[PDB]
Amino acid sequence: GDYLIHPEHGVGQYLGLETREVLGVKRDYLVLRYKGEGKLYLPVEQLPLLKRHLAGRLLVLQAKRKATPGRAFPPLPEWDPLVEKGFPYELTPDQKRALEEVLRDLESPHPMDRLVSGDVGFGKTEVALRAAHRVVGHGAQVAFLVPTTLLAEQHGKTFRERFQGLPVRVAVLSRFTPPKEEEAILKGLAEGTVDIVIGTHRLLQEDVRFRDLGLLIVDEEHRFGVAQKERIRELKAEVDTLYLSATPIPRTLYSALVGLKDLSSIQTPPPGRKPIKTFLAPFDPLLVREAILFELERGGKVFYVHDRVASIEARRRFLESLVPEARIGVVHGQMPESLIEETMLLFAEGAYDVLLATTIIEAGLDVPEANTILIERADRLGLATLYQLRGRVGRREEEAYAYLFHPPRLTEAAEKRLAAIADLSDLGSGHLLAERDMEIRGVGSLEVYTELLEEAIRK
Amino acid sequence: QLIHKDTGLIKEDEVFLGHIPLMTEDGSFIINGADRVIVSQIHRSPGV
Amino acid sequence: KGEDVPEPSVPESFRVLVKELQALALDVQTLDEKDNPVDIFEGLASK
Amino acid sequence: DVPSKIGTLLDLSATELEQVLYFSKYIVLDPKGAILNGVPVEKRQLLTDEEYRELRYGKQETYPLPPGVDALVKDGEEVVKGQELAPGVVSRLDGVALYRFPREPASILVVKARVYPFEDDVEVSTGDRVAPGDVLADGGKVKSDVYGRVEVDLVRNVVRVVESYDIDARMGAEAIQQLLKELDLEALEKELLEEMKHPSRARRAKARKRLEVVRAFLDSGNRPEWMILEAVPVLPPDLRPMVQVDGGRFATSDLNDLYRRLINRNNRLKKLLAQGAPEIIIRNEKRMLQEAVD
DNA sequence: GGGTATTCGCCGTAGCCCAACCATATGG
DNA sequence: CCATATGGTTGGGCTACGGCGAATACCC
Ligand SMILES: Nc1ncnc2c1ncn2[C@@H]1O[C@H](COP(=O)(O)OP(=O)(O)OP(O)(O)=S)[C@@H](O)[C@H]1O
Repeated sequence: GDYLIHPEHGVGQYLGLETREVLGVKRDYLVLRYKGEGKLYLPVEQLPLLKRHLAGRLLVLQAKRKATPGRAFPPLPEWDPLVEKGFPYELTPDQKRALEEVLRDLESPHPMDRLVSGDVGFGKTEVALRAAHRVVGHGAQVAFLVPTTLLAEQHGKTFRERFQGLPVRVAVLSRFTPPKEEEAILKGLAEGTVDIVIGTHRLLQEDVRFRDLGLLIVDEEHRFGVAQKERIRELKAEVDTLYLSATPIPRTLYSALVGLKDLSSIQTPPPGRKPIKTFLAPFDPLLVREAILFELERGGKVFYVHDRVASIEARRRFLESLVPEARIGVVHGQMPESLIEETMLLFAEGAYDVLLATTIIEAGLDVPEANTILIERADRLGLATLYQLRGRVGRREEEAYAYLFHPPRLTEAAEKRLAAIADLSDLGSGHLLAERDMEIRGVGSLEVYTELLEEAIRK
Repeated sequence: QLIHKDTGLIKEDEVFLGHIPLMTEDGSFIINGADRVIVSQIHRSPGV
Repeated sequence: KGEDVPEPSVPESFRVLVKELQALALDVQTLDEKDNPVDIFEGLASK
Repeated sequence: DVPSKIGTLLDLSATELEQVLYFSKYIVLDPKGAILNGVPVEKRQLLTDEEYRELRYGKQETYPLPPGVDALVKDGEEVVKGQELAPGVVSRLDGVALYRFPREPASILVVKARVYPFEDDVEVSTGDRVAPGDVLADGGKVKSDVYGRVEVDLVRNVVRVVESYDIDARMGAEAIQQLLKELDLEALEKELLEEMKHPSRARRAKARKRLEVVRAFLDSGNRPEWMILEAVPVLPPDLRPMVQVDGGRFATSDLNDLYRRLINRNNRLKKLLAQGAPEIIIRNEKRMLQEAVD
C-alpha cells in the first residue's frame, strides 16, 4: 500500500511479498499493482532497484495584417552598389526582374509578401542578399528561420562571404549552437547589437526578444510545420514577408495563397546548365560499384541516403565491404555539433568521399563536386523531398547521375509518384507543374474566405 | 503471465481476446441481425 | 412506326468478333464466294 | 503453346527461346570464323555474356607484386602460360604484359595480344578489327596474323593487336526476327525430306511435323517474322468500357490497366534509350517490356 | 532401332513510422 | 560549470481425381 516508483516502469503500488513459483525455482517476489491491474512480481534481488515517493483567431489576424500596411521602406539607392560589387557574377534578367519586383513590394507601405520560385540552383540567396542589405541599410534587423541547421551554417558562411566589407553582426542559434553562444546571441540581438540571425526554431521556441521586426525571409515552409506555420504567424505580427519556398504546402494553404501572394517565379534560373541524367532501377550492388567507379573517374562527390530506421554505420561497413576503395562517412543525426561539423569540414577536405546521410535535412547542401546520387528508400518519400534531392545535387559544367531504387516495384502510389518524377527532362518549371498536380492531390475554403474577407475590412 | 525464466520478471495481465458469439435460448445465432444456425458434420472416426 | 421490322446486315457480334481478332494481331479475311474482299463496316471506322 | 512454332522453325527448345527472350544468353547471327575454346562456332548458337565478352574483349589478367621490386618481365614482353613473370608470381594465360608503376613495377597486366614492331606508318587505327593475312603497318610489311582489334603503340613502335573475334550475337526478339528473315523454306523442306529418307522413326516424326508446319507457312503466304510484333494494336475503348457505377467506382476492364502499364513501360524505355543509359537497366527494362506485353 | 505399354502428370474437370527540433535531467 | 541521455513537441510523409498422352521403359 505504497506509492512506489519502479525505476524502469514508473508508477507502482505496493501489495506485499510473494514466494511464488518458477520452473522448479524458489525465488521470492515483492509485488506491485500498476495502472489497470498490472501485477508485476519483481524478484527480491531487485531490492535496491525500486524507490518510494481556435484557428479563426489566427485567420482574422492574417486578414488583418493583410489589410494593414504596417511600415514603408526607403530605397537607399547608393548602398546597394557597394555590396552588389561583392558577388563577382552576372544576374539573370528574370531574377533581376523578380528582385526589383519584390523590392518595390518592400518600398510600398503595404507589407512585402511575395514568393519567387523557379528550378533550383540559381542563387535564390542573391535577391535575399540585396533585400537584406537594404533592410540593414535602414538599420532594420534580418532574421532567417531555416529548415536545417546545416543550411543555417552554410547560409552563415555565405553571408560572411558577403559581409566582409559590411559591419553586419551575424549569428546562428540552433540546438547545434553551444549554450554560452546561444544565450550570448540571445543577449546580443535582444538589445540588437547582433544584426542578422539564422537558425532553427529555438529562435521560435525560446522566447527571444527582437529589436526590428521588419523583414522575415523563410525558405522551405513545406517541412517547417503546420502549427509551426501558426508559430510563424505569431512571429509575423506587422512584418514584411519573403518566402523562398519553391516547394510549397500541398494546397492546404497554397490554394488560398495564390491571389494574395504575387507568385514571382523565374525561368531558366541559371544559364550554362545541364539536364540531370537520371536513371531508375531496383537495387543492385554492382551498379553501385560501377557508379562509384564513375565518380572516382570524374573525381566528384557522392551523396547516399538511407531510411535511418536502423543504424547506418553497419550498412556503411557493408558498402565498404563492397567498395574498399573510397572513404565513406555517415552524417547521421542525434550527434553533437562537433561530430557534424567535423564531417562537414572533412568533406570540405574531401578525403572522406561518400556522404552517407539519411535525410534531405541531413543533406540539403549545395556541395559543388557532387554529381552522383543514389537512393534506396525512394518508395517512402514525399515528391517534394525527392526532387529536392534531385536538384540538391547539381553544379555548372557537369552532368549528374541519379539512381533511385524500387524494392517492391509495386506500391502504386509511389509507382505513379516515381512515374511523374521520371517524366523529367531538365530545368525549367517542370517542378512547378509537378507541384500543381501534387497540390491537386493535396486538397483531394473559398466560401468562408469570402466571409472573412468581408469582415476584415470592418475590423 | 509473461514469465522470463532467468530474471524472474512476471508481467501478469488480463488481456482482451476479441468476442465469441453466444447461442440464443432456443439454440440459434444472431449474426449481423441475420438468424443463422450450425449443422452437425458427420465423418469417419479416428483410430485404427 | 407500324410496319415489318427489317433484317440487319453485318452482325453486331460478327463485327466485334472481327475487331477482337484484329486486336490479336490476326487478320481475318471476310470473303464472298469469289474471293473479293467484302467490307462489312461500309468504311465507317476505317481509313 | 507446345510445340513452340518459333522453336519448331528455328530449331531450338523452349528453354533456349526462354533464355534469348528473357536475356539469359546470346544467340549468334554470323560466326565470322570465330571459335569457342577450341571448337569453332556455328549458326543458331547459345552463348553466355561471359563468353560473349571473352570472344569480344577477351581474358586479361592483372597481378599485384611487392612494392619497389623489379619483375622478370619487362614492358611489352611476350609471356608463356606458366612463366614466373614476377619474382614470385606464376603466369596464368598467354599474351603480352604491361607494367603499372616503376621507380621496377607495382602491378602487371597480361593480355591476349600479338605484337608486331612497326617502323614506317600504320595502315589502320586503334579499335579496327582485322582477320589474319591482312596488312597492318609499315606499308603492308607489318600485317595482321590473328583475328583481333588493333592498338598502335608509337612509344615502343609496336602495332599490337588484342586477339579477339568480331562475332555478332544478340539477345532479343529483334534477333529472333533477324533469324526469321533468313529462312529459305525450300532447302529447309528438302532437307526435311532427307530426314524423311532416314530410317530413325523419332527424327522422322519430328522432321515430319516440322515439314507440315513449314508447308503451312508455304501455302498460307506469310513471313514468319510476322510472328514478332513491333506495333501492337489498340482496341476500341467502348469494348473496354470503364464506366461510372452509382457508388462512384468505375466498372473497368482490366485491358485499360494493361494498356496503361504497357504505355508507361514503353515510353519509359523510349526515354531511357533517348539518353544512352548503362546497359544493365536497359536489359532489365526490356525484360519487363516482354513481361508486360506477355 | 521399330514396336508396346506406362505411369504419372498435368489438362480438364483507415491506421501508423520516422525525421528534425526543442527541453529537462544528468553525469566529469 | 559544462556536456550528454532520454522526453516529449510538432512535422513531415508513409502502409485434388478421370484420363489422353508421352518420354521413357521394356522387348526382340
Ligand atoms: N546570378 C546568378 N546566376 C546564376 N547562378 C547563380 C547566381 N548567383 C548565384 N548562383 C549560383 O546559384 C547557386 C546557389 O545555390 P543553391 O542553393 O543551389 O541555389 P538557390 O536557388 O539559391 O537555393 P535553392 O533554390 O533553395 S537549392 C550557386 O551554385 C551559385 O553559384
